[PDB]
This record gives sequence, C-alpha cells and structure tokens, in this order.
Amino acid sequence: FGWFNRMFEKSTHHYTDSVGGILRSTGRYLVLYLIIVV
Amino acid sequence: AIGLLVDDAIVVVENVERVMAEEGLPPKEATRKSMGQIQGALVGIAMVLS
Amino acid sequence: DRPIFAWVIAIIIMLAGGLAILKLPVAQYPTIAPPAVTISASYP
Amino acid sequence: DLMDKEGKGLIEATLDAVRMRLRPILMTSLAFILGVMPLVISTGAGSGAQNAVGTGVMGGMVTATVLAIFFVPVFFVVVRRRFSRK
Amino acid sequence: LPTGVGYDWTGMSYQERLSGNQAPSLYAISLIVVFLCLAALYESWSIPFS
Repeated sequence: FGWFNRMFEKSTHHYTDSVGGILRSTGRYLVLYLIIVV
Repeated sequence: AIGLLVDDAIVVVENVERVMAEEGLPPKEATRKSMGQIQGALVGIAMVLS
Repeated sequence: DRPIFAWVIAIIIMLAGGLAILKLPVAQYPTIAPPAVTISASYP
Repeated sequence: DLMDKEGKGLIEATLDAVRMRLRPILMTSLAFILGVMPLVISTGAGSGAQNAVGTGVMGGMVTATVLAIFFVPVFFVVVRRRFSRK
Repeated sequence: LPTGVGYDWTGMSYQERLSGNQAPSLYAISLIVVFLCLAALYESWSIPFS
C-alpha cells in the first residue's frame, strides 16, 4: 500500500526532522508554553 | 474508561510489532524482552492514575 | 537497597497519618462502661 | 532506558525515543477520539449527559497529542530538567 | 434588621460545594501523590516535573 509508505515518510522526515529543529531552539518554545498557561 | 483501557492494550501489542521488523524476531523471546522496557512504565502509570 | 522507592513509602505515611489527626476524634477515654438505657416517668 | 542502559545521547536519546514510538501515541489517541465520537454529538435526546462528557475529552485529546508530541513540552521538559545543570 | 431577628441557612444548601472549596483540595493532593509515584519507579528530581 501507499498508506504505509506515507506513515514512514512523516516519521523519518517532516516530523522527526522538525523535532531536531525545535530542540535546537529553547527560549522561543518556553515563551510559547507560558503563553499557553496565560 | 474504554478510552484509557485499549490505551494500555495498544502499548504492549504494537511494541512487539516493532521488535518483529526493527530486529526481525517473531518468537516468545521477542514478546518477553519487549516488555523489559514497557513493564517499568506499566506499574508506574498504574500508581499515578490511582 | 535503593532510596527513592523506600522514601515514597514513608511520604505516604506523612500524609495518611497526619490526615487521620485532622479526620478522627481527639476525645478522652473511650467507651468502656456497658451501655444502659434509662426509663423515666413522673407522677406529680 | 536508552540513556542509562544503552548510550547517553544528550539530545539524541530523546530524539531517538520517539523515532521508535510515534505510532502508539497516535494509534491510541486516534482510537480514543473515535470512541468518544458518539457521545459528543450523534446521540442528542435520550442522554444529554453524553454531550457533557465527550466534549471535554475530544478537546483534551486534540491538544494532548498534537502539542505534547510536538511544539510544547514532553521533549523540551526532559532537556532542561535532567540536563542543563545536574 | 431590627432587634430579635437572627438567621440560619435553610435548607439544602449546603456544607461544602464542589467547584468551590472542595476542588482545590482534591487537585491539591492529586499533585502531591503523582509526584511521589513518579519516583518509586524513576529516581530523580527532573522526571516528575516533565
């Protein structure tokens, strides 16, 4: 199926590639966490 | 509860499905060493829902 | 043996125990004498 | 279980962790949302209490996975709490 | 009001409500024990806060 081929494309690139991108930063997403509590 | 019931049943089942591909192994020892990692959480999550 | 696990057992007793002091009688001597009912009429 | 038993991975153990379990987070949570589906609406006469229950969980599962598994903590936390000092 | 006129709250309501005084106390102890149970199976001062 192309259904399984889709799921592993998100899990490898896209998602997990942008997980390393957000982990590089820290000060911005901490200010976003405190904005959520407001 | 049904929501937080298949939740617990899904973690055990699909983690065996991981070991049957990541390191191809269908047997009983794949099911045993899969919940070497999972069992630690399974008792801890039971005490914090309580 | 390990600390953290044993210390969570002790902290349950820090609550549970002190909770009983805020949720159980502080009275004197308990009930001991055999309970007796008392009838009482009056012919003036 | 990766950090101590296997290798450290300063930020490549938290990254490597969801690299092999994004599936069960969105498999349980998507199966949860669909199980709560018939309470949110669908039925709306025999039991009006069904609307009160399932509305506050469908809301608290969209924002408990699409947020937790991403952007806002459950990743950022483990970095600045464990690491960064002691 | 004039002399010889007091009052008393009659008469279902209440003793201590639910979203009022009670809820703060229920959620309060809920955090205290959740932190302790994320330590018997973990051992740190960082895992519980996550």
